[PDB]
Amino acid sequence: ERKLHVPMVDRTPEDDPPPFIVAVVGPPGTGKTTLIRSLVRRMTKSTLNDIQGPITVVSGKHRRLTFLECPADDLNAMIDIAKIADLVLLLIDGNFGFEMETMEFLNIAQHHGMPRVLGVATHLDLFKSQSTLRASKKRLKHRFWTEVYQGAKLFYLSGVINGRYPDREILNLSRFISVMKFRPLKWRNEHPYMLADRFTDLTHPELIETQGLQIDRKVAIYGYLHGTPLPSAPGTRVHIAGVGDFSVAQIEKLPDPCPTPFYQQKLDDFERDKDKLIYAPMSDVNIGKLIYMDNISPEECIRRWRGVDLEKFVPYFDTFEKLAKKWKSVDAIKERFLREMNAAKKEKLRAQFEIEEGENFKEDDENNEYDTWYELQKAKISKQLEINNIEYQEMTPEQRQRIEGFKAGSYVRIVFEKVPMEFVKNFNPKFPIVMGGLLPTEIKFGIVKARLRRHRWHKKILKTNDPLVLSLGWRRFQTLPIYTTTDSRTRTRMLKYTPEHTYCNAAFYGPLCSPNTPFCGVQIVANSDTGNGFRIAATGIVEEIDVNIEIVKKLKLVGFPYKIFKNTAFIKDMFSSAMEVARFEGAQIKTVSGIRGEIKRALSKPEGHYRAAFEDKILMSDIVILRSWYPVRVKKFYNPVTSLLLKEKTEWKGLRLTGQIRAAMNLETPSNPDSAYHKIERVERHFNGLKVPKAVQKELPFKSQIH
Amino acid sequence: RKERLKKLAKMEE
Amino acid sequence: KYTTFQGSQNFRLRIVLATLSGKPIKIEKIRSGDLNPGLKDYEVSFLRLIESVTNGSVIEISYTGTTVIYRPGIIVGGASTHICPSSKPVGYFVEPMLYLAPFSKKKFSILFKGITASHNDAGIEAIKWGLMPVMEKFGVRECALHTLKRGSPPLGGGEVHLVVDSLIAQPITMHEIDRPIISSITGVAYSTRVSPSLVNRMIDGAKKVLKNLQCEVNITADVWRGENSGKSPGWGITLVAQSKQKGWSYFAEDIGDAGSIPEELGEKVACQLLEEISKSAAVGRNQLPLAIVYMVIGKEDIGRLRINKEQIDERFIILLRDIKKIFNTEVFLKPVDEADNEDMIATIKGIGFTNTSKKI
Amino acid sequence: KLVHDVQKKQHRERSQLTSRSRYGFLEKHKDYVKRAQDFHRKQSTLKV
Amino acid sequence: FEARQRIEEKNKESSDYHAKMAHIVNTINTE
Amino acid sequence: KGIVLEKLGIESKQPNSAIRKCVRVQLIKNGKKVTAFVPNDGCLNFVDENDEVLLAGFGRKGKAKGDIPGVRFKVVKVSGVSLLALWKEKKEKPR
Amino acid sequence: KMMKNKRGGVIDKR
Amino acid sequence: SSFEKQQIEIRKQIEQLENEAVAEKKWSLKGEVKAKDRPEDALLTEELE
Amino acid sequence: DGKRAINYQILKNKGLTPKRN
RNA sequence: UUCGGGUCUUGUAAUUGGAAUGAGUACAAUGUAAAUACCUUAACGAGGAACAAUUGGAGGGCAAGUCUGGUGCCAGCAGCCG
Ligand SMILES: Nc1nc2c(ncn2[C@@H]2O[C@H](COP(=O)(O)OP(=O)(O)OP(=O)(O)O)[C@@H](O)[C@H]2O)c(=O)[nH]1
Ligand SMILES: [Mg+2]
Repeated sequence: ERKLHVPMVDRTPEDDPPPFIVAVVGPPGTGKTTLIRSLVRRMTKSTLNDIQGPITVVSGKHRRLTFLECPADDLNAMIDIAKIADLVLLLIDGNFGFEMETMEFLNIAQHHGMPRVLGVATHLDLFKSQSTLRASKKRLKHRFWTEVYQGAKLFYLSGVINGRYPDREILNLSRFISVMKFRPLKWRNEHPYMLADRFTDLTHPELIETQGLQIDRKVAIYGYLHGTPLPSAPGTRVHIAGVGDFSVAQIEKLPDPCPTPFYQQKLDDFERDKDKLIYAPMSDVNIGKLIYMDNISPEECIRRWRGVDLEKFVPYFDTFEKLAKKWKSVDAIKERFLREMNAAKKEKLRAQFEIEEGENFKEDDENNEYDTWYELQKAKISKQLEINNIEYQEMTPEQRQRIEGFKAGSYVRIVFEKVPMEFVKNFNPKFPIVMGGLLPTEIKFGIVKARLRRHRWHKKILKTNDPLVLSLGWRRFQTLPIYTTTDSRTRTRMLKYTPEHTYCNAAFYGPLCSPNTPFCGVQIVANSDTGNGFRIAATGIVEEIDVNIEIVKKLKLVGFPYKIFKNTAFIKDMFSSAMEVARFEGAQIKTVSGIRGEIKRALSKPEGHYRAAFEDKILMSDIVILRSWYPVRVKKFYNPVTSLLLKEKTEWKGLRLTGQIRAAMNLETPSNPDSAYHKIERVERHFNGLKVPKAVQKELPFKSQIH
Repeated sequence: RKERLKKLAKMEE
Repeated sequence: KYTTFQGSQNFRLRIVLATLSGKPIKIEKIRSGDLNPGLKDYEVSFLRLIESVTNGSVIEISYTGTTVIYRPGIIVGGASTHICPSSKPVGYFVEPMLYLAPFSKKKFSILFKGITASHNDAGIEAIKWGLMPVMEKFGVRECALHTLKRGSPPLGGGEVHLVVDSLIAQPITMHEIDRPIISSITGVAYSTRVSPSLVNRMIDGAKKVLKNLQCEVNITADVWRGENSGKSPGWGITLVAQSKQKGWSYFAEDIGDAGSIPEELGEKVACQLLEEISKSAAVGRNQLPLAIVYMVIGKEDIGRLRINKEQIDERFIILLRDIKKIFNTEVFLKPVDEADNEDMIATIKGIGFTNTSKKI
Repeated sequence: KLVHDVQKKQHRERSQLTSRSRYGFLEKHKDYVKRAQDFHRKQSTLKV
Repeated sequence: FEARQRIEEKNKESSDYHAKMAHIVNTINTE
Repeated sequence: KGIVLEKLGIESKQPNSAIRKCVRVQLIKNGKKVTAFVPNDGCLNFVDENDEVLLAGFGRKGKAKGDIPGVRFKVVKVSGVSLLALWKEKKEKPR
Repeated sequence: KMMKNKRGGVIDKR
Repeated sequence: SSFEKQQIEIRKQIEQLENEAVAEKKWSLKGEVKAKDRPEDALLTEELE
Repeated sequence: DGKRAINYQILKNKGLTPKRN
């Protein structure tokens, strides 16, 4: 049972898989750069300096790795590199212990599909006592075991001796990340994505001079591919994280810069770099063509091949006369329909019986596939994958480009137009520029119904109509969510806040993503004002997508009694005219005490008053209230964060929170004093005694009389 | 007495 | 408002594919050289139908009526009724619904009212026995087309309830590479307001032609009289050859005209079905576009269907060109190894297309 | 059984509007039912 | 007239909901 | 071990009724569908769709006021972590 | 009911 | 630049939203509305249920 | 210092326990 | 079990004192092949003694709240939602 699972699909090529991607993540001053340089120098026997941008090396005959030192204070970089990564070398200061950046990143990974996390602890050489050392390692390990699973192992790294960590511990780390054995995840194996390796602008410099350093320059992007075969026909939509949502102009594949030695030697075999074994560019050292030729008429196509409206349904036939004369007989279709003589009779009877039964009980697949419904499903998957394999292998140029496009691990360059000068200007190498092919559902806009809860570690709850910078799909954008409840599934009422410890429905405007999709939203992407508080604020999953919602806010009208009889009351101060009351006549009105009612007829001489009947003599002091609903609407704000376009690449400031603007404008948190609660103290009430009419009291008999 | 009566009702039912 | 299309060709197919894709289209020069240039009543009502069934779409139509602009939204469906104008019948107004049924946010319960047969558009029995099986093979299970009142040309007054409940996520990829073996010949011979003698005459004509074969034939007579038999009289027949092994069907139908001969129509449709058998390869020429669309929308994988060079025709050609213009999805064709015939496997990489409207 | 304390939290009792210290002690369901029982008692004995 | 319509629709919806819940609990018990 | 197919009683009205607490999962070593409890409609929220739940026996000792009979399984771990852990906010469900 | 529930529109001009 | 103009427009929209969100609520969006609080003779156009 | 040490809450991870004595 | 009965310095999120000590950290020594511990031990280390022990089980109550049914004013389901 333990080894069963939920069948999925592994869309990765057997043939030339790409370099796996390892993201080195953690707090700022924690030996992250040294860790990468030492890992590289172990795996390729070459000390390195000036590391920046994705650095791709090769391990073993069949593996190769892409290291990304993610920046140490950018929440947006954390989010997107965690969307894309595969192995997270998550690293921890030792003398200090766990840190908020680490916790935030771990949460992002957990919500977007956890990659193979793998923790390494540094600064272990500053412990004075080997006892505190041991206790602290054990505590880190167990807290880590809570976050990542249990038994997950972390590595320990004493001090740098010569700008490098000890060879033994690094050797163990290297072999582990050499037999890592990654696993399939829905988002990655449903989208195509790449992590750009090199960036090159493209315009003509005189054209730049003429336009005035403003024209939106063409851009070339070089890198491998991952996930799902990118369609090779130009003009697909790819979101570049933090830069915008573009569409590709021109595609082209190339020879990869660091081919695995197995591939290299197999290439040398077929035909009949050893010194640069790494790659850090961002650092320094026929019917078918007849079908699809457009300039040809379909008539021309068909005549050449042999040598019409589609609205009508019946296809084009010939004269019944010719038809019947042609087929007085059916022998030309009898084949489709269905001692030595005795043996032939037995064989034809077997054929008849095989047509009769056939694939009715052809092995059931079950005893064939080891009697485990999981493995049966998995066998279906694998058989489909191998069908794909052989059909693609059938033919070279089209099956590879026109049919499926560039599979994965195929080092491609792409050029876009209309890319901001700000991007090309402020682009520094230390940030990952990641691209993801979108989907139609993901290019449309509408409003999404999700369910989200306040993130358990965030100290404050989330008010409606306060902007939330959420991350969903490849995107990060700021929106105005509205949090709704279903009053036991009668209507969708807006709440004023977020339940402290449970999931409330939310609805908000923004780009659409397929249902059942997880997402997580923060409040402050700006490094400038983060404080010591935990950053991630909301987590949820999108349930459904549409273009509008019926969403209700409650409002009650308050009225006041001023002349009461038994069961009838005159209510003033609730409407403004007799037309108004007459529109509202016949209403379930109930008072604070809880006695039901209705408003019967609009009173005449006073302008708005009315007479209402209750189920009991209402007080004079009570208050009557009428429940009614009011439709609200969802704000259509959408402000997609673009830190890469920004120059600081942190302190992206968007819409401010309500409390923030109130403090800035020096207002007060509004509150009318009659809405507050108070410690009332209800005293006992002595009711008057009965008083019989004098008529009755005179008519009573003598015994049962008040003596 | 009322609290015991409620408790007894609960216990029986 | 971006992808351009010319002429009034395959209008419903283009609009259907626009909805399924999601990208905005624009069809210009609809019957420019006409005394009444522009659309027709049935096309306008078909756009009305699309607007009803979906949500959030935008339809722009030229004051000349010669160009139309389509910016789609998402499919919803729900329950509804439609009044098909008499110019075209309900089969014409149902086929696009057969395409868009099982990817909707809510099940389809649509009541069509109008005429229910014509020479150019699929009849009720045609839709049932000739397209529901294809959908079932592709994965949809609970699809049904009840016939409340059966009209006929030229007054009609017929009613059909189309119900679809199998909200799949995307059609299963298909693997059919072998010419099936016909098991039986089923048929429906219906009529409204005339003599069961006439219907039996059709039956005898068809069975007369088909006695040459040995496969069993069962044709059910469907005579309607009284009130729920619609206004005008009429008759028609529809034959299906069913391969029960994997559940495949090839069908051909027709309807009698004013002053036709029942036995003559019967022999015509019998020969006509068995013609479609001769030309066919795992699919009839008239079922084929449905099969292709379901393949191209199936999940990101290679599906295979064995077709014949006769099914390869200019209608197929224009269909595939429109599909490329919409989806950018080439279709690979590979000749079979068989030396006797010249069948070709059509191999299609269905893009990942998800029923992203359905709530969880 | 399986319920959070916050799920059992509390609900405070809002009091009479400030603009009516003249009509004191807005009435709630406990007090209404008390008075209703009393009045039913009186009606019963008068009918007797 | 509006009130008449509102009562009609509410009764229809409550009927539908009761039908659905009966269906679901029956499916639980028999499946 | 099972796969959550669909949550029954999403649309029921009174909260925390048995037909709310119920779901429907197919056991994977048989491909066989069976229904199963989940305490706390909150936990009903913690379990959503295609989730690889770990089911255990119910072993109820005495009936309740409206307990559905014939529902013998209870969900224990969802996508690999404990329902009580998630509910108590010790852990977080990893997608 | 129809205007309250529908969202998308048809624009007809002649 | 095009991005710069877009950010100018977004800034305008942000300013609008800020002032709107700090300003006073509508009589309708409040709760427990009273006859003098709300505008005179408005319900019969507001058309609520 | 610029380092953001983790909160006690998230250090100890006692999620939702009732009141005790 | 209801009528009631028995019995008695008890009750409190009330104030307040100066004491004791190891979890821990640590000169040193002991220990050990070498160490890390243990055992001894200078200077440190306790009032939310925040130096923040749990894992289960049972029951109550609260609203201008919500849902559902009724022989008024009630009953049920329930209540992080006023
Ligand atoms: N004592 C000790 N110091 C370490 C250790 N690892 C790293 N350091 C110190 O940390 C510094 C390394 O910082 P980086 O290598 O740049 O790691 P980083 O995350 O890239 O730091 P940033 O450049 O600020 O991003 C070195 O100067 C070392 O002195 C360690 O294991 N022990
Ligand atoms: Mg560094």
